[PDB]
Amino acid sequence: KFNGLTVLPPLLTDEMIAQYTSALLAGTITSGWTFGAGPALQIPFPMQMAYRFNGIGVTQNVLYENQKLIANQFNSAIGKIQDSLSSTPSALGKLQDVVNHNAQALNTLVKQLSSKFGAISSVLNDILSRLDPPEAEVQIDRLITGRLQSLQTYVTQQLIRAAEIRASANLAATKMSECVLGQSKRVDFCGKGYHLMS
Amino acid sequence: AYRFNGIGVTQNVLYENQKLIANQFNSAIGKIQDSLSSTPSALGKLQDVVNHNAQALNTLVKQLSSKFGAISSVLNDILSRLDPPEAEVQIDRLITGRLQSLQTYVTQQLIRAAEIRASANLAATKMSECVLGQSKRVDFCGKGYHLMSFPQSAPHGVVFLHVTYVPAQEKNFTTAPAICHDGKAHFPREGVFVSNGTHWFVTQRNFYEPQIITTDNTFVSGNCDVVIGIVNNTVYD
Amino acid sequence: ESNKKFLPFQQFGRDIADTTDAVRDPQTLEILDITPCSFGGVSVITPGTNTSNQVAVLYQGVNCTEVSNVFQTRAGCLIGAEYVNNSYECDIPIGAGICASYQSQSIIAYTMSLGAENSVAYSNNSIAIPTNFTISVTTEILPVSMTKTSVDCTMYICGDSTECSNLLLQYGSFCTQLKRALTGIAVEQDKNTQEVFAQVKQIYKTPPIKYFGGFNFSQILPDPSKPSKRSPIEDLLFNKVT
Amino acid sequence: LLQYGSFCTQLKRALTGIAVEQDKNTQEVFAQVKQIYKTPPIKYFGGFNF
Ligand SMILES: *[C@@H]1O[C@H](CO)[C@@H](O[C@@H]2O[C@H](CO)[C@@H](O)[C@H](O)[C@H]2NC(C)=O)[C@H](O)[C@H]1NC(C)=O
Ligand SMILES: *[C@@H]1O[C@H](CO)[C@@H](O[C@@H]2O[C@H](CO)[C@@H](O)[C@H](O)[C@H]2NC(C)=O)[C@H](O)[C@H]1NC(C)=O
Ligand SMILES: *[C@@H]1O[C@H](CO)[C@@H](O[C@@H]2O[C@H](CO)[C@@H](O)[C@H](O)[C@H]2NC(C)=O)[C@H](O)[C@H]1NC(C)=O
Ligand SMILES: *[C@@H]1O[C@H](CO)[C@@H](O)[C@H](O)[C@H]1NC(C)=O
Ligand SMILES: *[C@@H]1O[C@H](CO)[C@@H](O)[C@H](O)[C@H]1NC(C)=O
Ligand SMILES: *[C@@H]1O[C@H](CO)[C@@H](O)[C@H](O)[C@H]1NC(C)=O
Ligand SMILES: *[C@@H]1O[C@H](CO)[C@@H](O)[C@H](O)[C@H]1NC(C)=O
Ligand SMILES: *[C@@H]1O[C@H](CO)[C@@H](O)[C@H](O)[C@H]1NC(C)=O
Ligand SMILES: *[C@@H]1O[C@H](CO)[C@@H](O)[C@H](O)[C@H]1NC(C)=O
Repeated sequence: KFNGLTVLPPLLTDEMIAQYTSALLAGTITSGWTFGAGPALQIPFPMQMAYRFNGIGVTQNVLYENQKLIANQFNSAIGKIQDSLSSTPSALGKLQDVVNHNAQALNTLVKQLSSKFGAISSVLNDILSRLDPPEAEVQIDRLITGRLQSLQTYVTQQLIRAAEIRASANLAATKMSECVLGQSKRVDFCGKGYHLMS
Repeated sequence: AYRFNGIGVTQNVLYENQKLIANQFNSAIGKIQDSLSSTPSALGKLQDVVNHNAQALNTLVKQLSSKFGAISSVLNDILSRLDPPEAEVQIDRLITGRLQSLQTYVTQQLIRAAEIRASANLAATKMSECVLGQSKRVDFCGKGYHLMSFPQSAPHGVVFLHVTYVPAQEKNFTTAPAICHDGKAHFPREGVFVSNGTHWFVTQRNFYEPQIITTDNTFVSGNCDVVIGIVNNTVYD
Repeated sequence: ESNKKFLPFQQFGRDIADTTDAVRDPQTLEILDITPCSFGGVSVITPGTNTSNQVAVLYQGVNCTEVSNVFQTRAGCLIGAEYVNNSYECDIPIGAGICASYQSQSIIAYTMSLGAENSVAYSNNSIAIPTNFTISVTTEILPVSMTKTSVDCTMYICGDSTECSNLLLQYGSFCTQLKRALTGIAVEQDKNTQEVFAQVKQIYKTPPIKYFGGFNFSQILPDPSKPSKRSPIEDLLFNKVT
Repeated sequence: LLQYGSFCTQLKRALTGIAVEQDKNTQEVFAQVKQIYKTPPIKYFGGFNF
């Protein structure tokens, strides 16, 4: 490999994304939904939880008289998540398929260089040092016509994959805007049940 | 007033501040023009399409004058100079090259059409939701609490003017989840309890407008032992 | 020099990509590993032409030893840019969190800044309530359509010659699919426009007297004076785009 | 290969556009707010554990 192909690094490192996520988490913890539509306004967490409970049709005294039970249930549900992720083998399959496909395409492109496409040999130097120019022109033309199609196919496949990746990114951005920065009433958009937080 | 009531603000807020709101809206509408006038990059998306199309067409034409591994790129010279039984190879090479170019152009246009259609579908949904109604989805029709929208046309595109509401000039206050009185708990129907240091009032959540506490604004619903952080104060009957 | 345990009956050596990377000595008994000579890509970082005339050179994927002093970044080797300590918004992206800008005046490379730090106070019994509002207006621009084109295979591939047309028949029907696809795209453009704009079943007319409780809509309503009957904002948008 | 037409610049352009869009996607998704909030030094959110 690495005989004409290069991989560029992303503009944003792996720490800036973590900083962005931490900022979002702090904003949604200490301010509720108010930090996504203007200046951030402080509010105690149980009070915003009461607001969220009222947002789904349940009065505040239900939460205020059941604070410890809800806190314990939330703690247990959060704790089980790590075990759920670790136990299931093919949990992060979608994020692995991208890497697998991107490696497979490059491997196929590299391996395509060892095909004759119809010629005496598949190495330019041997053809140049073995035959006269009048036949070397034909051999070189054959090899060029062989390789151009492979390059075009690779480019087309990359474009087609990029379209789907962009669609998924748009969906993720919409989900971040709607489920995280505020509550949602769309059914099954953010989880299964009546949405509270994200 | 109806639109103001749709985000959590009472009508008397608008009815007592009509001139200020009208002046703010007029100032924003007047100022919006200079934003489009300067920074010409803003209409980038509406321009690239045009540019792209032109570029593509140009390339196709410039692909006509190419040898494609032949003697010449003109059919007449190939026909005249070489005898017809041999000129077939050159004609075939030229035909293959031009067919490949046409196929590439067609495939590129086919790929671009899908993205254009997706953008058009998003624009249609935005016109359906933001213009002909009021939207609760966050950051969909603007930035803030959505109030209304106005459409305008443009070459190969649409422009949306979103009019939204943004809070400002906040202030700190002390709050309690409930109020204890005569051994009974009281919770606010809609709003929040606020103390200015000595007294206690109940207000909304988006505009400071304190009111005296009365059994009309609250419901009892329980006792004064389960709740944590409950403070006790008198309630006017 | 070779480091692998060459079996004493083989001559060549290949890899996963099937490339020669080991040659047996023709005069002695030794194997030599062959590695390609260093190569990379070159990028030029410049501000606007009518602002200065200096440039910076980025060699991608190489160390600075293989080549306003030099600098080594995760993306490669930078030459002509001076590193600094501060952090601003990105001006010309380069690589992994490294940007360049123009600022005597020279070209400085730095680490981009995410934003201004903030820390909202949090307590068990405190709240913040606003006391005033602001009405804001923003813009959103969306493309809707595309240019509709059509092509002719016979006139493009061949000119007025008939031999080319006769030879073209040997390729079958490789020139009827193209017309079908182009026609489909052309129809889809009109479908997109009709779906986006044709939402009302009737044509409404504004009253001649325009007093909407003090609000002023003169900058968005159509202007009778202009022959095209377009709003000033619409006229500006139509003039801006070429 | 020089006399085969401009079949290579239009191959570089597509890859460049793909890379630019890929770099833009992360900025669109994550970079929503432009202020870096921080949690309080003492963590007690009404009994909830984060
Ligand atoms: C709420 O904000 C408005 C707008 O900033 C304030 O109205 C301004 O008041 C100042 C003080 O005299 C005037 O100079 C400005 O001309 C007013 N603005 C407009 C658009 O007329 C208003 O006073 C603020 N109210 C509170 C309670 O803070
Ligand atoms: C509604 O806004 C328009 C736009 O500003 C006002 O038209 C202005 O009228 C004044 C009065 O002579 C002129 O000096 C300005 O040049 C006009 N503006 C433009 C852009 O031409 C109009 O007066 C406003 N409506 C009312 C009732 O005041
Ligand atoms: C929040 O949950 C974490 C995870 O259980 C708690 O950390 C545990 O604390 C206990 C007591 O010190 C230790 O025995 C465990 O080993 C800790 N777990 C881990 C994974 O380190 C943490 O204490 C909880 N928060 C509060 C306020 O109790
Ligand atoms: C509220 O209090 C915090 C710290 O106690 C302070 O930083 C903030 O400015 C206060 N808010 C107002 C509106 O004064
Ligand atoms: C708090 O509100 C009471 C209610 O009448 C008022 O008498 C008092 O002056 C107020 N104090 C402050 C500091 O605003
Ligand atoms: C009122 O609340 C205080 C705590 O702030 C408490 O000490 C007191 O006993 C309460 N009043 C009554 C009558 O219980
Ligand atoms: C410097 O270049 C050499 C190439 O000879 C390379 O092996 C080395 O890793 C480079 N230095 C760093 C820090 O990458
Ligand atoms: C900051 O400046 C010091 C010199 O005071 C230097 O050693 C250090 O490398 C600089 N750091 C950055 C990130 O520029
Ligand atoms: C708020 O009250 C809780 C309840 O115990 C306490 O843990 C916390 O320390 C209090 N906040 C401050 C700033 O003291």
